[PDB]
Amino acid sequence: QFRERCEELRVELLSIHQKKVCEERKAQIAFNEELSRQKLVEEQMFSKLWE
Amino acid sequence: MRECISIHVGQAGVQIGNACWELYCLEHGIQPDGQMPDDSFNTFFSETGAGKHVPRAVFVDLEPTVIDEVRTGTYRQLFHPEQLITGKEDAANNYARGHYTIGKEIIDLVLDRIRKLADQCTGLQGFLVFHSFGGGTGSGFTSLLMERLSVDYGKKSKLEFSIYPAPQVSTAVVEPYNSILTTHTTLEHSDCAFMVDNEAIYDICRRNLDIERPTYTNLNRLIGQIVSSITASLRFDGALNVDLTEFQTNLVPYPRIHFPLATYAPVISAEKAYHEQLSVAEITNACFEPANQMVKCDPRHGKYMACCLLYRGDVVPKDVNAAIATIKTKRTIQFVDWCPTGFKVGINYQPPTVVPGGDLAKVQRAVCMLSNTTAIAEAWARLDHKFDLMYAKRAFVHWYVGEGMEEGEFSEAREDMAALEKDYEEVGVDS
Amino acid sequence: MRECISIHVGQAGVQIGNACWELYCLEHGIQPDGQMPDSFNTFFSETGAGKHVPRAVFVDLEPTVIDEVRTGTYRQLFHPEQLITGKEDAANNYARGHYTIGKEIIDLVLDRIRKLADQCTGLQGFLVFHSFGGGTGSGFTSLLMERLSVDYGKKSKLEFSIYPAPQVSTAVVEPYNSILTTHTTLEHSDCAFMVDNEAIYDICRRNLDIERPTYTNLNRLIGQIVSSITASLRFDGALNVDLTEFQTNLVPYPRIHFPLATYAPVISAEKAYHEQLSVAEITNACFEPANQMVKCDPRHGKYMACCLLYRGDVVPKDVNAAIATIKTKRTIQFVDWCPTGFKVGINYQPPTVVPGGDLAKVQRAVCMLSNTTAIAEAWARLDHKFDLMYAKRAFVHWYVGEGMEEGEFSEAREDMAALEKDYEEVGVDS
Amino acid sequence: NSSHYGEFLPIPQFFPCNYTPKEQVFSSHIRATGFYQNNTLNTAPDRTRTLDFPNIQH
Amino acid sequence: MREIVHLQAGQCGNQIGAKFWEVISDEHGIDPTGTYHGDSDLQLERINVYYNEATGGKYVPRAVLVDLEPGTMDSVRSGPFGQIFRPDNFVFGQSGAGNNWAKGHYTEGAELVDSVLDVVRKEAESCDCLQGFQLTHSLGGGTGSGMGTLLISKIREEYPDRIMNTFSVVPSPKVSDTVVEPYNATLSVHQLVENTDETYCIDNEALYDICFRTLKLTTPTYGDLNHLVSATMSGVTTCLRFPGQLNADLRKLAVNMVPFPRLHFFMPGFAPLTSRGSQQYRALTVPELTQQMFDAKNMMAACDPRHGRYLTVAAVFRGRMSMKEVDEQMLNVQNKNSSYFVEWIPNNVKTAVCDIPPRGLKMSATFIGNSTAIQELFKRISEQFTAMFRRKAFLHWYTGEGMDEMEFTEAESNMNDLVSEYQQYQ
Amino acid sequence: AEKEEKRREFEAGVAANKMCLDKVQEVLSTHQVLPQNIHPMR
Ligand SMILES: Nc1nc2c(ncn2[C@@H]2O[C@H](COP(=O)(O)OP(=O)(O)OP(=O)(O)O)[C@@H](O)[C@H]2O)c(=O)[nH]1
Ligand SMILES: Nc1nc2c(ncn2[C@@H]2O[C@H](COP(=O)(O)OP(=O)(O)OP(=O)(O)O)[C@@H](O)[C@H]2O)c(=O)[nH]1
Ligand SMILES: Nc1nc2c(ncn2[C@@H]2O[C@H](COP(=O)(O)OP(=O)(O)O)[C@@H](O)[C@H]2O)c(=O)[nH]1
Ligand SMILES: [Mg+2]
Ligand SMILES: [Mg+2]
Repeated sequence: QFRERCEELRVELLSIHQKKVCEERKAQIAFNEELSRQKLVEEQMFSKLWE
Repeated sequence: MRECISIHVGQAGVQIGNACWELYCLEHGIQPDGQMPDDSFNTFFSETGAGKHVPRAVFVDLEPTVIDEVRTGTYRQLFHPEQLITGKEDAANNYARGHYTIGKEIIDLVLDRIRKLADQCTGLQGFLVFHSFGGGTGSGFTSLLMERLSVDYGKKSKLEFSIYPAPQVSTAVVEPYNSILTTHTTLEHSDCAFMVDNEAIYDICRRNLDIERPTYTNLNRLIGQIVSSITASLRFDGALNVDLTEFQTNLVPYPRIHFPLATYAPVISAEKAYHEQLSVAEITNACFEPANQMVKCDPRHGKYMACCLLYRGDVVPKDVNAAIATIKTKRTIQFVDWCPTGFKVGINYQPPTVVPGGDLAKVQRAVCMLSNTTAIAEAWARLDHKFDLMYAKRAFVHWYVGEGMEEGEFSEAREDMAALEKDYEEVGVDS
Repeated sequence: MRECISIHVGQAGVQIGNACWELYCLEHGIQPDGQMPDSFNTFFSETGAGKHVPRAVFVDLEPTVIDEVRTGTYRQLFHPEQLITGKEDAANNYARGHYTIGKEIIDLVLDRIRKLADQCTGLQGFLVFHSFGGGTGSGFTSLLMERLSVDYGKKSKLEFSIYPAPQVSTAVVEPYNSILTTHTTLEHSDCAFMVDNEAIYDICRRNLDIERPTYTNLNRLIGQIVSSITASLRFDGALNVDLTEFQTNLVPYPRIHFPLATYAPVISAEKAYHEQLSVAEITNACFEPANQMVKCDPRHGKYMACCLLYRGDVVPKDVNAAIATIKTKRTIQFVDWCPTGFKVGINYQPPTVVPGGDLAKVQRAVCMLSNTTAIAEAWARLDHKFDLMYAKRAFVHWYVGEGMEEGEFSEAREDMAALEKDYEEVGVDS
Repeated sequence: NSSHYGEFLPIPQFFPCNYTPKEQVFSSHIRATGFYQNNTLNTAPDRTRTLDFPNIQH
Repeated sequence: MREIVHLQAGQCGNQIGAKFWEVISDEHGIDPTGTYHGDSDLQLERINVYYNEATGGKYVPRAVLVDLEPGTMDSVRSGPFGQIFRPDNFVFGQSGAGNNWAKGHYTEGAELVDSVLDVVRKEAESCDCLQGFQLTHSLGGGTGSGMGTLLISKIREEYPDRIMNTFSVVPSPKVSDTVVEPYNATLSVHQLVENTDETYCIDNEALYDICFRTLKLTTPTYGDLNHLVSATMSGVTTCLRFPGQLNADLRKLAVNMVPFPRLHFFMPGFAPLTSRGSQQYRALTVPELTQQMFDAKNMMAACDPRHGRYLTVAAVFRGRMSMKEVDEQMLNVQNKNSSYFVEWIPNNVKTAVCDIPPRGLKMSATFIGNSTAIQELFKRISEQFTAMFRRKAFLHWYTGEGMDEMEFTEAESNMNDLVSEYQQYQ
Repeated sequence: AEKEEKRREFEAGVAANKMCLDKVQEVLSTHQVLPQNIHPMR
């Protein structure tokens, strides 16, 4: 009940979620980069088949 | 306790449903096998003795090439094999074939499976039927589907998600014929029918999500977040919660007007969430932007009746009520005079999840919208003239006449649509 | 609490946008990636990650200028949705940027500045930078003024303008660009400023000991002027001045809103070694036509109003000492109808010099904005040039074809004819 | 194209920090077993609103 | 010797009562396990006002909680003090009203109230001399406002010679947290004017104003607002369970506050509330309590007393405090302010002093003041109900559930009666 | 005796404020989250 009664606690648990979300979206950026590399090697593949 | 049945009809129904069910397992910690690696799953899943969950979905279709990749995919073993209902030959873009000839062969099989999921439930909250107005199975077979549930099930909620044909981009020719005949059945045999257009989602996915080359993967990922917003008040606690029965009564002013408009916000990329601050007041201004609407109708021409709002994440009641005050002061946004208390507020706690391989970002706080404008008169008047243009010389009518229905159903459905447009003129006019 | 949204238009506007925002970074110590290692709140915005996005919107009609910003050192600091670029430019034409092409992107920016203004719980005033020479800086900037007046009523709109030069002009249809915008910026402009390139060329060759400058060494000099105007909005002083204050004590009539920009001292690091820099020695240098920043001489005219922006190790003791000596001299005149013509603003923080610029370690500085009757010297020269070209149908066929009728040239010339009579009856004694 | 809905196996990155369940086991028990029912006879003590059983003498 | 049975109606009733049972069990030194941990013998002298005995030296509250969604109910017990209730007291339906007053008054609530009145008669029988009941609800929803009026009429006809307290949260005009919000309020005040002994008017708009202006809370969620509401419920009925030099229990104010039987709508406000920064800069005296008790900042309703005439006034104090200075400051504000008080009722203010203060605090003060300015809450709600009902909006979700079309005209004419009956007292 | 009791009460209030701030710091330093509050994949 002390956590529910306090408010600076609520400020801190509001901030730590954003601090988590920063790392989550950074790893999402890395995932998107590796998907882009996969698409690139697919394009090189089909160029070789055309040749 | 709160329970709901999903009925995905047609190829548009199955492909939307696969996007919905991949995200629901992520929200509730379900492996593709169906077992866990806390009764939140009870709203969509049925619990067996072996610690397995089975979704309360019925995938019904008239062609096998849409449903077999469900039967042999990654999620081949979550679904019960008899939920996936397959017809023998498709309606082939015919409202008549799905209603009169082909749909009458498997409709008896569907209603038994609809019966076998509602007797398990201790109490039913609603239904969800997902359909498109383009094809025949999503229009014709869905038409007599409602009339069997309306007689059999008295006043149970049957929510609808519709893919209304885009105003200029369409894939078929008899597609305007399907939309006129299906509004006769969704008027008198539906509780609430949502409206989303395809062409709006392509424009949003290009400009906002920074995707030059979209596919139905990215479109159905956006649609599944809207139902996940609605169902989050069923499944997770909130400061104040809105049920399906709740906004069903508080959105529609008249029984003939049950076609809301959806809008999701924010719709931003993962490289730009690094940049923009995402707050409560910022996201609710993006709900009223005519650019970011999910229907190709401009609400600046029309006047708002009411707005249903659903906020999810790290949101407090003061920032919502402060930002509502900002919107009402401006002159560019109008409301009807006989509804001053226009808004309705929904607040939840659990933030939205991110799918693997998706295209959104990790969002701390988002917002949905289920608004009702008088701008949907323009989306019907252009479809009224297109259907009148084809039917004047009687093109493509011999296919529908020779399959079970006579000539005059178009003439009575046009007058119903012509009368339905005049309801919007009389309700919207200030007195 | 105070906030200031910047707007920059034109190829000059982007190049003056970057140099102004470069010293804005070193003044508050923000890294190029957007993070520190409450003064900045008037220019930067807040995010939960502690990232600071500038409150500016670059607008342009060519891709060759914005794309260098997009791949520069500050590629991650500027928001990608804030740098609005066109597809086809007006190409030195006021009419193309006003009637045909500029109407395409007037809708996007007016939505874009709404999103920053909705973030503004309190807005002091917009800043706009433009160049009269180019079509983007003259055509679309004219509708940038007109729609902004209706959209936001009495918010402050200050402009830094780039008037065409008297002798060395980059373009030939530049006089037609100058005339048709002054009529727009009469009734749709709060306050203005003028800087001519030779008046900056004459400083850097003579005072900064740089034999061969570039627009880099120019655009850093206007950055020292823009910093001191918004300095007291950012850092407190003995007595401060806002965007609203020095506007009010400079414009004696609504038709007269054309002061002159001036900065002092401007010296090399080798000439900072020798010369002492007192409060008196920098205020005397703002009066010289050699160190003035317009090719016009106030000695032919009269000062109707003055403003001063002191900066650094300055006290009101030496402020009042120098102002008394200024009023004793006879080579400086004041109008008989403004005896108390001065305003004084004092700031604490010294200006910050960029490493790799041209100035040096400086402790005291001043930026004067004195409104003179010597601007009417400049207009009499250019109205001669517009008359001498329009007398026999020169370069007019370009402007007519876009959709503006021919009569707007005679409207913007006889409006220019009345403004000369407006500025001369101020200069007669009672 | 239909494989794209489930190509990628779950990663603990792609999940929110907060998970607030809705537990209804005791409310389900109270729905299963009804909300009381009166078949008792009226057994109440007789009472007076000023005093209960005074002591009157003389 | 005088007991009150507690009622919490709907969701908004359930969060209010959950915080209310914590603030007085701390006041009585009672843990959520149920036993007694006290340092004064006077605390247990009067605890039977709200409690009942249990085997093992334990005390349980005299509350029953009515609801129409079990998700709201189970959130109460998972919180601070949920294990004190007997599980038989909880009662709830299966299908919600959906913010429909007619559905919660004819269709859904009419089956639950047979089960609720099975438990209300049990709690009312265990007392020896029942002082009355108490109700908490909100007039912006369906469960709290719809069935909450029907449970009033079921027990008022059964128990006529009692007292009946109701806490009504009148819906705020500016937030508009419901579309049918004027429909719910107008049909419910119709049942609060003819069927209720006592009713308070607390507005969620004013609860936002106090937490933003005075308390300076950065993020005041509904937990902190229920600290504001339940601090008034303790201070009003602190005279029933704590002895004082001058006491005034509930029926003493109920007789004195209402001049006429239709006029029992009041506006609370509380006085000692201050911000943590400014608490150390201000002393606590008797004038310090009454200078803030009568400020329009500390009113708990969206009405301004300066626009109207004070009909009758109450003020209930707390702490060890001198009542020359109480009656000195009370005559002073009546003599300076000669327009806002009625001329035909001299010596307007009623006064009580209680020895026991709230814990952690020197002195406290509560306010119950009936003014003419209540009618702006009533008249402006009537205008939005006429805007809806003239073009016949949203009535098909109420007319088709067994309710006629003349019921609204009965309620609107009765609501028009009260806004003019309050006018002729001005 | 009255004025000494007033001084004592002021000191007690100061001590209570210091104790509550210290408990706030402790409950920030140690935060405990239930496994049910943890997402099952997490
Ligand atoms: N928004 C959206 N619309 C879809 C999607 N898939 C199909 N559609 C719509 O479906 C219409 C064509 O129907 P089909 O996709 O063939 O499915 P159907 O409606 O059951 O028609 P049949 O195949 O003949 O049974 C198109 O006009 C689309 O508008 C989708 O993934 N997203
Ligand atoms: N004072 C100053 N003026 C500049 C600078 N750079 C460009 N200009 C002015 O810019 C004018 C030419 O127009 P540009 O800025 O090059 O291009 P623009 O304004 O976008 O116009 P368009 O090319 O037609 O789109 C010249 O007359 C110069 O006076 C600069 O660094 N300092
Ligand atoms: N004072 C107060 N009012 C609340 C709270 N929660 C909701 N409300 C109000 O209650 C109204 C909705 O009532 P509702 O919760 O639906 O009552 P129900 O129908 O009985 O569940 C809204 O207009 C809110 O203003 C709260 O915690 N405190
Ligand atoms: Mg098909
Ligand atoms: Mg250019």
